[PDB]
Amino acid sequence: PRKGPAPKRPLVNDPVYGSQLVTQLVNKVLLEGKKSLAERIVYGALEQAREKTGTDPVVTLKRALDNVKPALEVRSRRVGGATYQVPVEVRPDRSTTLALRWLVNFSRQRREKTMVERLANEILDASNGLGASVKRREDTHKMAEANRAFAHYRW
Amino acid sequence: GQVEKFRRRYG
Amino acid sequence: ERPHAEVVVKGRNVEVPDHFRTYVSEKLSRLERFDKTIYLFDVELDHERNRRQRKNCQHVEITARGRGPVVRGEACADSFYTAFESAVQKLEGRLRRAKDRRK
Amino acid sequence: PIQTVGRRKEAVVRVRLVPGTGQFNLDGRTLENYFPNKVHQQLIKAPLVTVDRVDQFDIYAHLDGGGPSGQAGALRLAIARALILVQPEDRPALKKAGFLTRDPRAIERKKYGLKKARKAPQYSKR
Amino acid sequence: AKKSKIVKNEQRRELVQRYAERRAELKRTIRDPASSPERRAAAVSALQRLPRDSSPVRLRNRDVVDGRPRGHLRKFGLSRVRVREMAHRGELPGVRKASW
Amino acid sequence: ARLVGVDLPRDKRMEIALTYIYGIGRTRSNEILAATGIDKNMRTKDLTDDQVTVLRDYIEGNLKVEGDLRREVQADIRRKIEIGCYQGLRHRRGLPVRGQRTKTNARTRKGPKRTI
Amino acid sequence: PRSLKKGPFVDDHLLKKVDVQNEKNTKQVIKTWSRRSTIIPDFIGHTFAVHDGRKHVPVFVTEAMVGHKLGEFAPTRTFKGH
Amino acid sequence: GQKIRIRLKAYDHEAIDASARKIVETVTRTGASVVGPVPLPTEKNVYCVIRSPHKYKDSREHFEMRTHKRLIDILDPTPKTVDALMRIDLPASVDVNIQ
RNA sequence: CUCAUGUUGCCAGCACGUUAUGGUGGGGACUCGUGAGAGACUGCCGGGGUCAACUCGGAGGAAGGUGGGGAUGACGUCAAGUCAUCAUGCCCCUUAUGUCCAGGGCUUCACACAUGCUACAAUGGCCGGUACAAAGGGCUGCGAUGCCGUGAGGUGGAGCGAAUCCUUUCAAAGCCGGUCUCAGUUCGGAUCGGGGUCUGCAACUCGACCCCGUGAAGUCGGAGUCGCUAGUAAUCGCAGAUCAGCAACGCU
Repeated sequence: PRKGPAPKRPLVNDPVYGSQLVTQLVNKVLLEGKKSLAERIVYGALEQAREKTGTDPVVTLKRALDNVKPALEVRSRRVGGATYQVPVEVRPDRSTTLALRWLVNFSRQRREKTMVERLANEILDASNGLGASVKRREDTHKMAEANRAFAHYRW
Repeated sequence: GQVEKFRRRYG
Repeated sequence: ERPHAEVVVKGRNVEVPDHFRTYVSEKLSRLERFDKTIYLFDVELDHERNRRQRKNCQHVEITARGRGPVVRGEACADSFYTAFESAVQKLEGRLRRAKDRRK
Repeated sequence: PIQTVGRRKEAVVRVRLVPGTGQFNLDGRTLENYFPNKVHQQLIKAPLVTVDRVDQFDIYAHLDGGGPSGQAGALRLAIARALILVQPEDRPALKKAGFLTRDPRAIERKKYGLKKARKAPQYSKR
Repeated sequence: AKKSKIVKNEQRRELVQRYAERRAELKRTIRDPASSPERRAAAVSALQRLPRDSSPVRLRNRDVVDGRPRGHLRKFGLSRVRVREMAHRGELPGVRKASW
Repeated sequence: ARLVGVDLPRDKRMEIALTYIYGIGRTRSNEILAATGIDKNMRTKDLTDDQVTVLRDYIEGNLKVEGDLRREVQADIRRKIEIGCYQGLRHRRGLPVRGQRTKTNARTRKGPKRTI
Repeated sequence: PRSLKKGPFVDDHLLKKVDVQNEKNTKQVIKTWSRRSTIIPDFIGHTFAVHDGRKHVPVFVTEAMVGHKLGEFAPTRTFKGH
Repeated sequence: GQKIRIRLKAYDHEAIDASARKIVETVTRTGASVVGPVPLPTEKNVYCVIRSPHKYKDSREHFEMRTHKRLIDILDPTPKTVDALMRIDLPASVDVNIQ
């Protein structure tokens, strides 16, 4: 985009729930075009959470998202013989997106015998403040603290 | 080895 | 990585005495000396065999892998020795320059 | 009578929009025996959602061409067009929603020099 | 390519028209059923007594003038190169560069 | 359980269980159970010795075993390797036999990629 | 392979040669160019010489060598290692 | 009634159109019943090549030898009209299937 | 999007067979196929701008600002490649570097490199049931109806020079149902021993397919590196030609 960016795609609302982060979620967990498989996995997992908690899973989902969603991240740069990492603030769009990416990719390497269970337990764990997603987010904040020194670059 | 029967199957 | 220089000796159609092989492997060790980043050395020894030639009998193409940037040295002469040495010196220019710009 | 059409990547379907119930007919079956996919159901029903006319207009249509998604898109296009034919005044809140544009995202010709449309072979520099 | 092998392909086609018409085919009609004399035919052997050029397998569809023996097109009897040139000169029925 | 020499599994449906004998695949397994009249959706845990006897009877009546199979493999190979056949020469050299690649691939029969 | 219904490929030339040899009831060395002929057990005492693209190789026949083509026993490629 | 079915083939639509018009004019002369030029689809025979010799397979060139087609169902076969229609000479890019 | 348009294709309103079914008479109604043609042009509303180009927001419209994709390769370089597609200036052969033949090899293998395919599993493998696509090809060719063979296929030839018939009334991933429960396994399929099918005079070197048994290495991969901005990528399948038959996972 040396000439300029282009628009973002207009996410649909969910037929069942009333939230577009859920269609974002299925489209981030998708793999090899099996959109309906993503859909049924997600709906099964969220209803598993419903029977685990006695309430809507969406609230605990967004609470987990409040836990694992940063607003600050890293952005490197090569300067003067030693490449420097730098803190950069993160708009909420990419914040939510990268949070979900963390969520999926650290869900996959669990041992619930099945993706639906791995995912549901990870979401519950992050709502509670235990998931490896949360752990990595804390590592990110740790890095930003270690490298506050380079904010005067303002870049 | 059973070639007498090989060439009964083969004719 | 010291024998990891993947020697590739070759000639399409030339009388290739096997002491040319000694020459080539030695002249390529000579730059193993001062570049410890080396994977592949594809090399040729070609001959145009035209009549009433244009002063340039033999020909050579050389290419080498480094970590990312690949190197390329082409040469041309009457016989094996000027070809070897000239492509060697062109590679030496390349590699001095590459290890000057590496840092 | 009423007769109109929709098209989405080789998904043609003709539509008879009757004033009856919300009973749907898709070549001798319904919207849940054909299309067991709630997202497709949502795409098909959203014009009814828009004008608040669910269970006001029956349909008789023929499946032809395309797959499920193309069929659904052509269906809702044709239904929108039938609704414009019933009454124009809903139109300026439909193109507002873009339930009328014939989706011009069709397949690309597989080209030569490649493995398919754009994925080139692994370019070695060797 | 070579006038020799062009002539030979032509000659093999003529030998085919002689013998693969009937004398290299009626024996296949002998050899297909279950009621054959294959028990004692030796029609296999008489077929071996016929030449090797009986068969169309020993043919090779060469371009009708040039004889580029590979890259043949049966719609034209021609090779890719001449086909280019003459389609390209507009010397063929309803043939043109295309798009879609 | 015990059988013709394979210490059988426990939580394996019989179609899976029989296949751990050298002379059986799933085809023969299903065929045998069809001949025997016993279901395949069972466990070695709930298995009966009379049923084992029936199994043994059918297999040893209409099929060969570990020993016969391996002996016969050796028999074909010693045959074609001593009569001077091309296949046997390739068996000597530890090389593919069915007209396969030798230049690049065939490490399954040459061993791992020992560098040269 | 050469399926059952067709019957084997036992070519007429050496078929005729072996008809000669077994009508004389004596067996001699024979030279032939036909790798493509499969084997009958009629040949067990007979002796054949067969071509390797370069020369011939006289070879004696045996019981268990039937069902095969002679070129299986004529080595075509020399390879000695490196 | 009795029917006759003529299936025309050619490579140029200009010729198939002109010949269809002339033929239907001749049919119109003797009052014989016409159905007209009912359009069938087109054939698209395609034969890909390489442009150059000895290599450069990535470079190619396509060609397409179509064949336009028309059915003209003629009815009321007055054999005088048949004698009229059988013996018209036309452009040579057309071939006809009188059946 | 309009006009014309009716078979080999639609078949609503109609009627008639009613198990295989648009199956048949019947209507050009929607499709449709093929032809002609308007339509998009910063054309128009407004704001910026030498008031100029030009751009920023709007209306309608199906598309909005070189709608998208193709085709089309300025002069020229790289003494790029091609005297084996072809043609050609020179020199060489001519009793042979030519030429007719049978066999063999171009598939060799102690290794290296490059392009790809299926795998390393539960978004999965296995079994069963059910639905919708476009596209092309076919005569001394395509080939089902019935049956036998496990299945490759096997006699048989209807019907088609073909929107008719073979191309199942054109599929697979997918939907639903049952089992498997994280493993060197119901993963994975190599390699190998058997037994067979087909095309060919001919299947050893050196073919494809099927059944049986065999069941290996391989547990997401180093430095670094390739590709991709929209119906694109990633994945499932199909078709065609060159083809007697096949290495076709290749190519289009």
